[PDB]
Amino acid sequence: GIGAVFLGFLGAAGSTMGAASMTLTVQAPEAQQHLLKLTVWGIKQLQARVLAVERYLRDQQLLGIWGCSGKLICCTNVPWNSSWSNRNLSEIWDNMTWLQWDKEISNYTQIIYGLLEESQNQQEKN
Amino acid sequence: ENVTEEFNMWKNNMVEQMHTDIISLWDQSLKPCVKLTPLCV
Amino acid sequence: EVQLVESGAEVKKPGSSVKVSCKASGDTFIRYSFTWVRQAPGQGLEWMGRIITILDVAHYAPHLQGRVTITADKSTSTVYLELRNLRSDDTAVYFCAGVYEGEADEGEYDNNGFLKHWGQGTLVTVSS
Amino acid sequence: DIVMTQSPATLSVSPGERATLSCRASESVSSDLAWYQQKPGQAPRLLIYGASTRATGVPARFSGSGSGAEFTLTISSLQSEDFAVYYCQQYNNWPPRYTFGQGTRLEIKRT
Ligand SMILES: *[C@@H]1O[C@H](CO)[C@@H](O)[C@H](O)[C@H]1NC(C)=O
Repeated sequence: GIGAVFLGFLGAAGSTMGAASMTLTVQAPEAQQHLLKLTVWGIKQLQARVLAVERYLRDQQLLGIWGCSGKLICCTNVPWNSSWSNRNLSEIWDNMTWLQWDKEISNYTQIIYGLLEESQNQQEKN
Repeated sequence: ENVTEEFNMWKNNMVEQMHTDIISLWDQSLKPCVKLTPLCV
Repeated sequence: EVQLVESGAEVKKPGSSVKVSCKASGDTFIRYSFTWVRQAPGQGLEWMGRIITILDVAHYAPHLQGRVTITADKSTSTVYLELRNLRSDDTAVYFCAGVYEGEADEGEYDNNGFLKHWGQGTLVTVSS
Repeated sequence: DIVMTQSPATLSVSPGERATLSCRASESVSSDLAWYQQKPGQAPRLLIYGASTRATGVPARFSGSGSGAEFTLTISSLQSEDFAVYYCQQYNNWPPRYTFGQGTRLEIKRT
């Protein structure tokens, strides 16, 4: 279901971060004791799926704070600032991968989110 | 597949979780007759 | 198996506190468990307290709890006794008996509940 | 706490006859019976502890056997100077609450 966008697959990833966006769009006997112990085994899966959907809605709420919503890919009007780990597009294209891309932006993630949020509120009235 | 993860047997926190859980297991399972706890300052 | 070098009586006048000494020497001291027993004149024996030498724990009877403590030290290796609000009928002969309880230093223990070895006791003299 | 009693308080039995004394408690007495004898003016001496184990340095005449709520001591020969008090002890509780009996006195039937 929609929880499969989080973690339900054997997704190898590893392939280039830039080229990974192509996959982004593609992405019993009636025993009383057995029943009373299967109840928890099932609630432990209902919890997982329900948490998946509310986490989805939380991300969409944050995206609505960021302007683009329901959008798998966004292009916000904030040019990249080199002050966070000055690198070059060739290295970002070649030597990076999605799982390997958070390790350098882990510290700048909060400030990136902050500016991204603050780059919108002035559009409403002027 | 084709995924590399930086495991660390020494900074694992699951170990601390297990330690606390087992501590709580023994504290209830085994009853000592005369316990002695310093609790210094 | 155990030799005692306990002090004398030094029993003070009624209305004061008493410090009954219990001293054993010549051999080890920590292995044994100690039991204090009271004996009123003409009555039966009455257990009064126990102390575990190597654990420094004490157990008293429910009614004398808060009225008596049994203190001990290992540097001198002796056990004292404290009695507060001393009352005349409390005048009785005391015993600080000991029992061997295995190699306590190496960690082994027995914690026997019987009493085998007894002290000399305590001598009293009543007069007006 | 719990306290046991010994009955009869004293036995007027002349020397030369079998004597058997048992201290009975409301709880189990099959493995935690302690027997004492104190001469008048001295510290008590253990005779049989654990209801079957024999105290070190004590003549083989004394013994303790039995089962359940029935325990007996067998004497092959009686000794007049052995006439003294008989104390029963039970310490089957933790935290430790030891309560003695009251002692039984036996005397030769002097004329
Ligand atoms: C990753 O490894 C798998 C097999 O382990 C292989 O099929 C795949 O082509 C590899 N992809 C990249 C980008 O290295």
